[PDB]
Amino acid sequence: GTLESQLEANKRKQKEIQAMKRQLTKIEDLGEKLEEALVLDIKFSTIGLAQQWDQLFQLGVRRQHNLEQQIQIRDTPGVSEETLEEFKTTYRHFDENLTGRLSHKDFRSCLRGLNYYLPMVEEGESEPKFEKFLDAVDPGRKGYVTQEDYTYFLIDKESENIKSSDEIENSFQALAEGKAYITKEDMKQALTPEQVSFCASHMQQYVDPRGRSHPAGYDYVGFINSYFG
Amino acid sequence: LLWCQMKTAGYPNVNVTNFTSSWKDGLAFNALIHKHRPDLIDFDKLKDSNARHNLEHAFDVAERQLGIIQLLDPEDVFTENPDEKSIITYVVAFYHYFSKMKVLAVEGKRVGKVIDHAIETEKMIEKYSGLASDLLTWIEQTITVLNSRKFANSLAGVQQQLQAFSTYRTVEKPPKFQEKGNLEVLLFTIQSRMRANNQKVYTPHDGKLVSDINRAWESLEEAEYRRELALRSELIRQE
Repeated sequence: GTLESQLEANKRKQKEIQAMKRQLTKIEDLGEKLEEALVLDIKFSTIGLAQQWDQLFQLGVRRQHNLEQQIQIRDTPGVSEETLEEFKTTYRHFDENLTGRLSHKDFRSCLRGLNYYLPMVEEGESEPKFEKFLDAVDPGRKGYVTQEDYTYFLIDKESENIKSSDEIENSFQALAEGKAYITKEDMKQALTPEQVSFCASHMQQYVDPRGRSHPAGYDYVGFINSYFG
Repeated sequence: LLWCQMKTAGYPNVNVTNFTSSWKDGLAFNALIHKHRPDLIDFDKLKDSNARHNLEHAFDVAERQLGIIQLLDPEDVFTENPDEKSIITYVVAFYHYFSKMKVLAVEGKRVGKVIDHAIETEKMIEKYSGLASDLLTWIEQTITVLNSRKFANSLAGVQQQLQAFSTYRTVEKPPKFQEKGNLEVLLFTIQSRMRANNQKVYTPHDGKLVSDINRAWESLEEAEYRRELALRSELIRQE
């Protein structure tokens, strides 16, 4: 379930190898006399299993190092101290009452201060972006967001490591500005043309709900569900 | 208005309370385009008494530097008569523009990280494919050589192929079994790579599998082994 426990398993393997390199000596030295004991045949070659033992040692060391590499992938946010200080200052500015919990209007004002594309105060209309943000922050409809409740959204929105493919799912939707299809030109203001050529080569053409196919329509849903699903 | 007032009240020397008279000095537009992008304008040497300059500075870095075009004058704001629709269009314009390009940069780094990791995996995927093809072709063209079970009749000759086969044992077998371990290391590298990237199964193509390599590799062991049997059978008869 967690990646720290695997360290111990690797450590258990590291507890084996020295003992068994012990054991390798009591094989190989023994071979030293039987090959001096006027050749003969043993159905077997000791040197070969010496390379498989060395291969097991090297793969164990590499697997361990790659496992700390993975735990450094998943446990480094990459958010700068300036960004965290700005988020804390925005949280203090939105919570003028210093109660430790910002209201839904206060959360919307802080999101507007966070440069979020949220149109507000339509004449008797309801939009789903603010509702989805409130559900991601406070799914229980408590009406207040704590310091950590907004900080979790900020950390999941800021940078670097990724928990699940669902954010890729609904973030190519935001990159396509809510459109079900995307273009190469839209992809070429954010991504290197190396990767744009890769994406255009490996991701297919989009089909809308009406069934008509654009020449320039590209579906990220099918591509993501094909590679990551 | 709350957004711009809150963001410009923290910014020094500018107080914005309305959309008509708080904008005449021209410092507020320049402050709001200076927070998101400080690198273009020296805001500190601007003064409100040069207000007609202060707009036409910020208005000149508005269209061409950023990509937002609309036709007004510094005098139009400078007149007492206000234009509500023009300033509303401007504020919604840079609000949408800056939000768009902020989420653009964030999503760009997100996608770039993953796709760089991916393409770094598949180059050495083609490396693994090439080495696997070369190794299996080598295997099947060497087993053909080792099938040959016919040679001359001499004690010196039988001992000479015994010596040659022992040299083929003790020098060549460690590296030509070492590429199998290197291939296994590369395949586990791909496994760890993919569940770091969390995509679907690679599914290496048929004819290139670890089971096929194992089958061929005990096959060459068996062929070696009833090579060895016949070798010492004729050796002990000649002896």
